[PDB]
Amino acid sequence: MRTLLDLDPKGKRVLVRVDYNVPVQDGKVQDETRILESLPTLRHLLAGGASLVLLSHLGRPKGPDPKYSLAPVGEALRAHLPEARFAPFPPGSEEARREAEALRPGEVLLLENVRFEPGEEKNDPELSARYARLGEAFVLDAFGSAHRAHASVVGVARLLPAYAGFLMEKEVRALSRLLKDPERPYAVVLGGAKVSDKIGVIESLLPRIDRLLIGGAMAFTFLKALGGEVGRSLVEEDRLDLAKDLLGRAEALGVRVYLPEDVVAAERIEAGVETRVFPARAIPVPYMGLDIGPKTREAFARALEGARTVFWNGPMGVFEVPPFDEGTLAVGQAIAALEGAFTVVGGGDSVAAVNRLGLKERFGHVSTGGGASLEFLEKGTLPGLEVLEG
Ligand code: NA
Repeated sequence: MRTLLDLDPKGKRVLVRVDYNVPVQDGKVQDETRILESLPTLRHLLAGGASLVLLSHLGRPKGPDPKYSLAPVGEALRAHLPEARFAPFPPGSEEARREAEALRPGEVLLLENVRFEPGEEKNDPELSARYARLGEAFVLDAFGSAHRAHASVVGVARLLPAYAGFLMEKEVRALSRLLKDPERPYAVVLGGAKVSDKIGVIESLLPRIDRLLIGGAMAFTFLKALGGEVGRSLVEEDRLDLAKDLLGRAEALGVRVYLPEDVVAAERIEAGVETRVFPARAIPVPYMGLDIGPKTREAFARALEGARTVFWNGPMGVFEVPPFDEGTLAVGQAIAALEGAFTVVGGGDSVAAVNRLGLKERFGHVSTGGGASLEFLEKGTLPGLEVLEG
């Protein structure tokens, strides 16, 4: 993969696809972490004598939705880079082109949300050709956008010499340690409500790991297939055979699997609702398992002892509804407490859990909040990565 130093930025206007998809409220960025993380790439290019045009998505609006304008992000960026300016013009527009052509060495221009362009998500080749007028070289520094063939990710990269920025490279390398020669014992903790959403990553990682811990509602599909009585717990009836086959593959590959022993159940998903603890294989109707129980949390933590690599993605229960978030928080706490293990966390709820444990710095790598990381682990590559090779 072509990396940042392969580009000679001197006297060139460089187009950079960054990830500034940050939380915004009342016209103010609520967390500028993503903006800060993009700085090394920008500083390198500016020190190299280039001018910069920045492109980013914000939310997933289908067109020019003012709620998702990058204006607030431009303000936050300028506070760190005084030479940066924001222009409220879609990147495929003639106004954007003129603004970009007027830039001088050292200047930085952030254009409007790429999602405002109708051809962006369609990877419109003509739109990509217009993006190609914005710079002489292209730097992709947004791993979280690399899983989709979009005009500002793949399309323009095919018209300009393309390179991976510092951040993009860092993310790819971290996840690559979960695919190539990972340190063993290697344990994987997967959660989520449906096994169907984990089939790809499970089949991809099974031949590479030693232990697989399964939590979340998807565990009930496995448990029912194995003969357990899960009461009114969520189950994908059309995936019962598949669940059993995945366990069969684990047995064939020498991967030890762990499933819940007990669960915290309730008659309905309600915050603070009264609960009952039942064996995961004996949940009486009308109860439904909503989180892994205390014995399961303990067992899952013990299963990680000795691991040198741990990858975790997914909630252990109904994370957004207390007290059914305890299992997820407990797994995060257990992983943070490990010694001698490279730990990687991905997934919406699990990353959210890590962010409120007050132990985030304890993890080896917390992947980009999105689906790109999981797709990369399943396929071994991404569209945005392929345009940086060759
Ligand atoms: Na794979």
